[PDB]
Amino acid sequence: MQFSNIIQGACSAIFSQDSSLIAISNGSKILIKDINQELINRNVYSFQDIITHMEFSPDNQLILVVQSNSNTVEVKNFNDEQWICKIVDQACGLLHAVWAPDSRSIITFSDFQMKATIYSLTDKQQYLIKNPKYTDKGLSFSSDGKFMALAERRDIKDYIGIYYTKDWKLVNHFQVDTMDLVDIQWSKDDGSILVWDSSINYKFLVYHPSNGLIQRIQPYEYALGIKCVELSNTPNFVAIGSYDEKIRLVNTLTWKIITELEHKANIKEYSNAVVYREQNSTLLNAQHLVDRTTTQFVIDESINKLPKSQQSGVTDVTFSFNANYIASKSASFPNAVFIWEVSLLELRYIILLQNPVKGFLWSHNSNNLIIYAGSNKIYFWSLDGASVCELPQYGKQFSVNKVLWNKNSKCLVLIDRRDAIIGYPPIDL
Amino acid sequence: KQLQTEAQDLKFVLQKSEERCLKLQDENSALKNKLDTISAKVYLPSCEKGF
Amino acid sequence: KQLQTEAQDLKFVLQKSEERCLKLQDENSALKNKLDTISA
Repeated sequence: MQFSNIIQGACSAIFSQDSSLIAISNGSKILIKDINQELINRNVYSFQDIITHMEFSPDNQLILVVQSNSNTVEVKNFNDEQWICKIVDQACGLLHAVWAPDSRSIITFSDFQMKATIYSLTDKQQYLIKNPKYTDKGLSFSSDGKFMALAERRDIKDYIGIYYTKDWKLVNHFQVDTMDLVDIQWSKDDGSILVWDSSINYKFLVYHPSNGLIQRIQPYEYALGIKCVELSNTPNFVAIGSYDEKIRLVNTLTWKIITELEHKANIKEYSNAVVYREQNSTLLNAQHLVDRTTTQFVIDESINKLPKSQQSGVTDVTFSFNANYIASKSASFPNAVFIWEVSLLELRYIILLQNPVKGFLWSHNSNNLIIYAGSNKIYFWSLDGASVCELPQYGKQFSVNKVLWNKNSKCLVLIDRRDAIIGYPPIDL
Repeated sequence: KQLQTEAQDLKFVLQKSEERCLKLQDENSALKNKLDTISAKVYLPSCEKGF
Repeated sequence: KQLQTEAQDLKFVLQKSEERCLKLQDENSALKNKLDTISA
């Protein structure tokens, strides 16, 4: 791993769309680093405030900063320190904000689901939102970014407002047959809006943006379901992470379930199972005084049994590059990672960790699922069997409780508390 | 027999919880209406006190 | 087993439903305090 000094104060971080910049957030400041030059700063912004949200615009020109109990939204140009904008329309609150892609605007969410006034950064044009249901959740953009679907609530009913993002007009409003919208996804080819209901009904409502329902992924009425969902970047396969340790993999071409991928418990019950574990070791050669007492990611096939609320449900369903694998895991396996292999539609490369898993990231253009667990180690489901990137003494105690991974999958961002490691892992590829 | 009762009827209890959340959503809608209303006359001009 | 499973599936949904109600309850109290703050 090629990397810089531990960044002090890095309470959180985000990386840019083009992966060239990393924004580090300290409680009162944002530091921007150009990773390609070196992992060094280009600029720093400070605020006499508490930053709760940080976002890069998808051109990596502006940083969106949302301040806490101050209801303040600041937008600053990295490349123009003379362009400073603030949204202080505070009587209604400025509870949150997100960037609106190429519209050069901020959707700023007022409190109490009142308004999500869109504030143009070129001309304000403050169109009202008819009682937005949420801030980030429930707000999504079409694959081409032209349409936006917002979960909204009035008439105490959930419905989706479809807005044309270029003028924010409501263009395709529709009622959804939901109990309580959780989120909204768009098809990769925008031939549908995939609507994710409350976990109570286990259902997905598939609507054509122009006509209402196309299809429904059947509810079971009385069980929790649809814990999480993701779309492949291959034509479009949606993997519905249910709450019953199953993924309903669906070909969105026909909206049919390409079986159920079940986590089970018994590794031996998957016809193609391969099981690995992180295990205690000594260091790689030629290591010296750096000490030992380390671990390595190894195969250990002998292992058969793998280790309401956050129990049972699929915690993740992430598709790999070209979606041959699904990085999943269920809440029932605090210490293990499931990798589903498709086209087999069978479980393979089951990984046990030394401690409970915190999350996963597939590398773009590859696999090598990045597995992190707050251990000062990056574990990978290396395609070539196994890999562990030990983190160094810089930050010897750094846990890595959160991980970001650049789309230009060269740069890794590891976050713990007021602390970040920015680097270039075993990425020769 | 009681498990048949546990099943019979929590579909109903789910329905009663739905009535309660609707009661609350309705009250919140009324309060939201009050917020929009109060804002229309209070902040439309009082926003100037602020700014 | 058949019944208990359903029964759980029902309890599982009920607790999530209750949570919807609770955020609406907390909404309701915060909404009232906002209005009072505005009037005063």
